[PDB]
Amino acid sequence: TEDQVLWETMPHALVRAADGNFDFKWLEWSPKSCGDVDTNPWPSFVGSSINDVFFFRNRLGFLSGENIILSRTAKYFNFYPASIANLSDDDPIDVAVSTNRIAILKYAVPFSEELLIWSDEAQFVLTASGTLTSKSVELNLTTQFDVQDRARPFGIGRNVYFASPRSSFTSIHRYYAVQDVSSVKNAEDITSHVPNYIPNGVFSICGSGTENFCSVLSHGDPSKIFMYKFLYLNEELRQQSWSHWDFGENVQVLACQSISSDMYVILRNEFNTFLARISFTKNAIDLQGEPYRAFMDM
Amino acid sequence: NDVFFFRNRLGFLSGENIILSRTAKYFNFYPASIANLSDDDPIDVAVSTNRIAILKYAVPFSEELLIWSDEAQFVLTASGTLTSKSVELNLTTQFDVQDRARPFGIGRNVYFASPRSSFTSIHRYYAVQDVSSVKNAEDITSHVPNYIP
Amino acid sequence: ALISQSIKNLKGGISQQPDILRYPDQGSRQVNGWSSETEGLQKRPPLVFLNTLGDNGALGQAPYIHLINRDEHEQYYAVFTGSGIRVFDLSGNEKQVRYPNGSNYIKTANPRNDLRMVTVADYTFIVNRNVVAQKNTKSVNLPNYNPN
Repeated sequence: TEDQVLWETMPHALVRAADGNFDFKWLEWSPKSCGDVDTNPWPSFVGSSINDVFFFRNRLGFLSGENIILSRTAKYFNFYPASIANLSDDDPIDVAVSTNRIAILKYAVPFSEELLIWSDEAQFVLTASGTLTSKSVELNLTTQFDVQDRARPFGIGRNVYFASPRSSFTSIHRYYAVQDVSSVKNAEDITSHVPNYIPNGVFSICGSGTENFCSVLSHGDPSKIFMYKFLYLNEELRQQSWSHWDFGENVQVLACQSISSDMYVILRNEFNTFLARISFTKNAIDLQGEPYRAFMDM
Repeated sequence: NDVFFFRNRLGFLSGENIILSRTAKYFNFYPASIANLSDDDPIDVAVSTNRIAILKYAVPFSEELLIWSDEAQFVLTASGTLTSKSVELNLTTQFDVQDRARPFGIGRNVYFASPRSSFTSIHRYYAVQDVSSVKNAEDITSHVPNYIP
Repeated sequence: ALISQSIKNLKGGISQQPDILRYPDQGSRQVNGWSSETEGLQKRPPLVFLNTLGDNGALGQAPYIHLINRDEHEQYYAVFTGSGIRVFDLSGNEKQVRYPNGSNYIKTANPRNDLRMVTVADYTFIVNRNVVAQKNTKSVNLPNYNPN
């Protein structure tokens, strides 16, 4: 039998050293032990593609063509049980997503208690009935909504925001957990009154729970950061606002992330590539001096 | 980062980990015998997230002793007995919380701060009425910002 | 006969619904705005400059970006160009990106459609969605082993 995966067609890593620079290492995926080909099976991602890395109850996990492959409990880089004699409740699990239709897994977002896993036409909740995780781990499909494959569903509060594939002028959807039932999910439409506004390719979804907004970049008109500012108050939403920030014409905004209340933005001119800091201060002064916080765009 | 008690077990937070001690004896982080695992052994449950979360507090709220970290919030309860090696850990509500104030509980609520840049905020942290176990965080400075520096 | 209204809370946001559909306060186009709750409708915060990065093609034509917050004094970008990785600090500097195992895994014509990065507190992980995880041959335990 063979006892290795090729260490190059597997996901790599990016670990920093104490020198300051970033290394780009492979991962030493541990050798197969204690079994055969016919009783210690290949881990059901060794003939297809991996789409995501996700952690779930001490277990590193990959998505696959249709499969979910969680690793061993104590040790992340190991997809084989310690001994195929005496199955010992910490063994890696191979739960194929059982559907009626075709669904290739593409993301994994933790939502309420569940770490549910989305794929392009349906949505799948990965929890077990019994212990933490044995070979007995359930997998069911809650809500069969459509979701674009090029944006990662980003969570802000109790919600998770994501995009949907219209042909042109796409949409963004709020993804609930409803109040009345125990465990029924739901997806509304928070562009239901503003379609024809966000062009085609949602490739990044930002957000910040501090200043309470969600924004969306797009490769259909890349000079625009499509802000969606909201404010929940007594469980009823009181502000469905939209805007779009331009940073000057012929300027491409190619990223957006936000540490607590500072939105660090790199943005591309037709000559250079910048980096910036959008601070949500109220009356404070940005740079040292500046008698009135001059609104200056650079 | 923190000391917290949970079902006769002394516990620490860590870089991302939760380390609960032995059931009868507080100052012991090792099982009595690694032959015959005996249901009172210390547990090492790493908080499994999608993103980065370094644990910073532990506040008991409704039935759960949930554990907060700076961008997400984590409930530490098990499915089965009290606490074996099988102890679950899931993230309920992904709110932002400042790292220099301890979330204080009064009644059914727990109050805490949030990192705005200047003129920060305070949030009421619910357990909602309708669902079984859905948490929520409102804003009780939503009509008074620009007041607490 | 001399009607007056007072649209009092312009939090709003654009709505391309027709005229006899809307709520109050919404608007038909809003650029560079910021609709807070108590204070009404501000000009957006003014984008403080930090250090530049390079030329026009210093990053890829459509790269993949993922911010890393490990600590309060350890913050990094990670741009996935179609040929290799650059890494920028949050102050505008640049660290070097070594490749001791060979890169051959980030090279993709469309990096944001095809590469990922999932970052946890102890490790980082990048996944190419185009490379098939191949079975290792030529590393069997015992070569032939006539079992009798």
